[PDB]
Amino acid sequence: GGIAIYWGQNGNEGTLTQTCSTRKYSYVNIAFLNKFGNGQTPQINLAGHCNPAAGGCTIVSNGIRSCQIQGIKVMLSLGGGIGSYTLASQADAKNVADYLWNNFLGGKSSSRPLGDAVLDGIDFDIEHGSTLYWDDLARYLSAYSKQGKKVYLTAAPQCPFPDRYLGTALNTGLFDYVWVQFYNNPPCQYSSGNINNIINSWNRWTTSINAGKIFLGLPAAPEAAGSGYVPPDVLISRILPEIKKSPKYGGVMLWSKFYDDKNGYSSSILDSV
Ligand SMILES: CC(=O)N[C@H]1[C@H](O[C@H]2[C@@H](O)[C@@H](NC(C)=O)[C@H](O[C@H]3[C@H](O)[C@H]4N=C(N(C)C)O[C@H]4[C@@H]3CO)O[C@@H]2CO)O[C@H](CO)[C@@H](O)[C@H]1O
Repeated sequence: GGIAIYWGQNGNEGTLTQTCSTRKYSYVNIAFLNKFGNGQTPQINLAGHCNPAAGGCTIVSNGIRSCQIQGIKVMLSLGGGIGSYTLASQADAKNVADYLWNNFLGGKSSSRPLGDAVLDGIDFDIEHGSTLYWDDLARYLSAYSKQGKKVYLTAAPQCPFPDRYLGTALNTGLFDYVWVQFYNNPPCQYSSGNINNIINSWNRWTTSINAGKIFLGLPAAPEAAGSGYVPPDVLISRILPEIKKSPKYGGVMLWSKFYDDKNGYSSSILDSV
């Protein structure tokens, strides 16, 4: 399979263009559109990469195009660990979908935050807030595909199944790729010498939801997460040989570009994925 990487949350991790040029990644998720819903003006946060005011982040379209030209799919990730995002009603789900269509997808807007490039899809990293309406938001985004160009839908649920926030949305069967976060969650992550919890969880995910492909999401360095880091050798010798048996296996997902560079994680596992 391939590696999905998240980019955006550390100004020192390189440009989107550089990130794609590594040839290590097949999917790039831009993190994050962390404020939206409830009448708020949506706002993108890309840490020190750029300031979205006055079109300061439109420069990112150069990288988006550069990635796409190389066959890499680029998604805008909603949510994250920090943010006041939520959906207040089904109407809010519709307003948000329309805003996303016009500002990041095939629609039209005078103030597209990342410029004129058209992103491949939308990634859902909903970690707190409202548990309602994410399925409607997925439906409304998916309907825009009917205009001709596919809007990919991807999701980053946490490993305990089912996910309190994304369970219903994942049940719609609309998601193309689901990179489950097998960390920061004791009952379903790796712990020294024990791979049972992670495998058992992987089995639940791959047999329970209908999505195109499911990915094993991991922290790329011990600093990238509170818990659940898996040393490369253990992944390669014990985990991959098992999870690759599933026909739904798509690859591995890592948080994040910054930590991957520091720890050389994808460099170590690339050919085994
Ligand atoms: C306020 C804001 O939007 N951003 C902050 C930025 O917050 C980052 C960091 O706290 C990240 N922490 C680490 C260790 O990288 C944090 O990463 C979370 C992420 O939200 C979750 N989603 C995933 N996926 C795999 C999808 O994984 C987890 C990881 C933890 O593993 O994300 C927050 C933003 O949500 O912090 C910077 C630097 O301090 C600050 O400038 C500002 O940019």
